Amino acid sequence: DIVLTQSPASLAVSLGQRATISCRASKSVSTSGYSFMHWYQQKPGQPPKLLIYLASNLESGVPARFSGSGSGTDFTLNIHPVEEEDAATFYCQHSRELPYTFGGGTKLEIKRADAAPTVSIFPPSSEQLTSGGASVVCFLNNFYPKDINVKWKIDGSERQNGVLNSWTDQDSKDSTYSMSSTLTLTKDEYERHNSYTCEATHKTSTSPIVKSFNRNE
Amino acid sequence: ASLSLQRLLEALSAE
Amino acid sequence: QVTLKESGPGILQPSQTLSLTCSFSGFSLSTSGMGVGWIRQPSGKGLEWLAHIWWDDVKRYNPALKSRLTISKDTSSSQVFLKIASGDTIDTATYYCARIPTDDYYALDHWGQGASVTVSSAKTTPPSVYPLAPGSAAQTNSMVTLGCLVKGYFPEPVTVTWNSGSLSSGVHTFPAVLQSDLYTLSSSVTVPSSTWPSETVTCNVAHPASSTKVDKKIVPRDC
Repeated sequence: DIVLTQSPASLAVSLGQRATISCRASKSVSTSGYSFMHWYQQKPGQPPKLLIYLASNLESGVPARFSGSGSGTDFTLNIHPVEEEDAATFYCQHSRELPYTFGGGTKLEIKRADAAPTVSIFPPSSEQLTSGGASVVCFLNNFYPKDINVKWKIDGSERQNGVLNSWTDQDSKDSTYSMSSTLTLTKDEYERHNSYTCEATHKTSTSPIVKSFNRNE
Repeated sequence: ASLSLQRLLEALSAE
Repeated sequence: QVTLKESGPGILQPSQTLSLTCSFSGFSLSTSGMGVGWIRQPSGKGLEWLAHIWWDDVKRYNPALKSRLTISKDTSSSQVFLKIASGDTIDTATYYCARIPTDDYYALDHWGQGASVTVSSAKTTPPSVYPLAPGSAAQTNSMVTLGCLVKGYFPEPVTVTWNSGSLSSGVHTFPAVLQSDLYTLSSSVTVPSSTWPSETVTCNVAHPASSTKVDKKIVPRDC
């Protein structure tokens, strides 16, 4: 079995600049005039799309900012210049022999200007309280870079139990990220304290972004 | 009918 | 013209037979050089070639699970069938079918949108969707964020839209997360503040696995 190792695993490049992705094969995937290497771009929520066949053949309908090179064991895909819609994962694939295998993939972060999060807090729905659940959601929207810290406080004190976080894949238009922090607990447990606050600390933040819901109004 | 190197290499490596 | 679409169970019982169908148009699997193959992708993991069939009915299987694989074509109906015996948890993945356009190189030029297959003892559970509104004690605004909280469902996928797909821009549907044996998914939409509630904001939450589609109109809290 031919093992494809991709290098690097992750790559952050600014618009107009050059992303380079290696694929090294444990055996030569080239013989008798053919180099049997292929490159795909997988965007979040879509199947892979063919960019390059046989190492350097630009698949029709794909712009020449995708170039493929390499021969034998060492292959190279260049995105140059990089654009907003390249916020994807990139795979090499060999058809030299069975079994056919792909590399582990290379995720390209598009670098953009710093952006601070927009923080929005929501109290439990009337519908949810009826079933006996209580979920306080916190949306932190269209920030950059990826790294964000959410500190929850149920009336002064931080709660470590019952907090679930979720990041979006890098938006392929504005290059920002987003994140939901959900604080879930029993409706009785929810009806002990009245002050719920959602603290957000980002690289751009000189002080936190605090967002509160007065249950008293 | 014009056997390709790809399907040959495949055949040779098949189980 | 060239479209491939996967259809499959969605959820499977461990040890039961996973059966997948790949319907296609825009090309014929009796055209010289043409072939169709199956690749599968687990959650956040890489890609794995399972099997393929060529125009002349030559079949190939991944040795690693060759024990369990069976592929065939109905050239007449333009369909390809894959069966994977003794289905197990690790066979939980998105299953793609893709076309191999020529005799000359095995690359995959057109892919279907995928078919999410989960295999688990857990029970097919529909979602409770909750509307997310600011609450009486609001803020100055300029722009206003609404949302829907899709909770206590299994298996994936859930598909969230707003105004039946009419309201696409300024949306963030967050990836699902699994507390106990139930997926929790949130989605946000951001509107000019002036437009709500004057113009209606409705979130649409389909869960095909449980044969469920839920519309939830976001309305101010009042009280």
